[PDB]
Parts: sequence; C-alpha cells; structure tokens
Amino acid sequence: KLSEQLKHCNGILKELLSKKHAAYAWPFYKPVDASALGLHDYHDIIKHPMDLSTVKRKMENRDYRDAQEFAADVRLMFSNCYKYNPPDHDVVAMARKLQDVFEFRYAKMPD
Ligand SMILES: COc1cc(OC)c2c(=O)[nH]c(-c3cc(C)c(OCCN4CCCC4)c(C)c3)nc2c1
Repeated sequence: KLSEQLKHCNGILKELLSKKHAAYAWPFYKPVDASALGLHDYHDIIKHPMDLSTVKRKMENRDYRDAQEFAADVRLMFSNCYKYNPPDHDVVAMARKLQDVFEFRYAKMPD
C-alpha cells in the first residue's frame, strides 16, 4: 500500500508520537481545542487547523499523494502555532523542538 518514501514518512509519524519526545510533542497530538483553552479568535486566525492525529488519520486512510504532501501538513501544524502565538510562548518553544526532530528525519528520506 505504501511507497518507500511514504513508509519513511509513517516512520517519522511514529517517531513524533513516541514517548521519547512527549515532553514537547504533546500539544500537537490532538487538535487545538480553542474553546477549552479560551482562544476565542483561534479559528478566525488559523484557517486550516492541523495536528498529528489528523496526519495519522490521513496516513491510515492512504490520503497522502506523496511525501511532499505529508511534509506540507506537518509544516502547516508548526506554522499555525508560529502564526497564532507570540515568539516567546512556551508552545512555540515546543513546536521548534519537535520541528527539529521532524526536519532532521525528513531530510534522511530515501531517494
Ligand atoms: C494544549 O495544546 C495547545 C496547543 C497549541 O498549539 C498546538 C496551543 C497554541 O497554539 N496556543 C496556546 C495559547 C496561546 C495563548 C496566547 C494563550 O493565552 C491566551 C490568553 N493570554 C492571557 C491574556 C493574553 C493571552 C493561551 C491560554 C494558550 N495554547 C495551545 C495549547
């Protein structure tokens, strides 16, 4: 069902949800619950929410055309966090740490 490149991507997904990175990955596991957090303007500012559970749903449903589309969704997750938050926010620090893991593994993708 999966190309060599999308298997590599599924392995990155597994890595990003693994306990090793939980200290900083956890705000990305589920969709941002704007009402529960009191972020009443989140969905006015962030037009296309993304999180690791959405990515995992897509991967399980074979919805990614290619590894580039997978990378676009993971990068959107991070970009939404940088767009909504100020630069010194604790969740932005977490996003940068998780994104370092993502980009490094993504770069080792096979030809
Ligand atoms: C638990 O998982 C997540 C995941 C997240 O993204 C992946 C976010 C995220 O993007 N932003 C925030 C967030 C941001 C701000 C500015 C904030 O403060 C509003 C009121 N403050 C007092 C008055 C001035 C501002 C609050 C409470 C939460 N929380 C998240 C939690």
